[PDB]
Amino acid sequence: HHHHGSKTLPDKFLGTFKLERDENFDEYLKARGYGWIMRQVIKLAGVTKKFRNAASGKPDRYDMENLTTKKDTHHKDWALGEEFQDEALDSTQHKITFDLKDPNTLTETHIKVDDPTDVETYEYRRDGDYLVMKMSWKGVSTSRYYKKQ
Ligand SMILES: CCCCCC/C=C\CCCCCCCCCC(=O)O
Repeated sequence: HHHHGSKTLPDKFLGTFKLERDENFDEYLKARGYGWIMRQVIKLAGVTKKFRNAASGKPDRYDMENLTTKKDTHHKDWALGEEFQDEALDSTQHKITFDLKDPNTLTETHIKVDDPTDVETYEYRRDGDYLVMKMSWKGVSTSRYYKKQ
C-alpha cells in the first residue's frame, strides 16, 4: 500500500514526454562551462523522457528513462526521497534522488561521484499538455518544454 510512509508520484508526471522547445538553454550551458561545439550537440539533440510505475510491480517505486539522439539512461525501481547511484547522460556515475517539493513539483538532484562538490537540482512541473523542466546555474535560468505523448 502507498499511504504508509512513502510518497506517491502524482499521475501528472507519469507517461512519455517529448522535448519540443526551450528558453535560454545556451546561456545556461555556457554558465555550466560548455564550449560552443558541446553546446550545439547538447541543445539540438532529441530528448524523450519516460516516467512509469516500476515494471517490477513494487508499489511507490518508479522507472524513468532519458532517451536521446546518443546516450540513454535507465533508472529502475527508485522511490521518492531515496538516493541511488547510476550512470548519467555524461556517461559517469552520479548519486540521484527524485523527490516531491509539493504535488505540483518533482525534483531530481544529481551529485557527481568523482566530484562530490558538483550538486545540481532539476525541477519538473506540468503546465497543460507540457512537462516543464527548470534549471539554474550561477544565476542563469532555463526552461525546457516536453510535450505529453
Ligand atoms: C547532461 C549533459 C550531457 C553531456 C554529454 C552529452 C554527450 C553527447 C551528446 C548527447 C546530446 C543529448 C543529451 C542532452 C542533454 C539532455 C538533458 C535532459 O533533457 O535531461
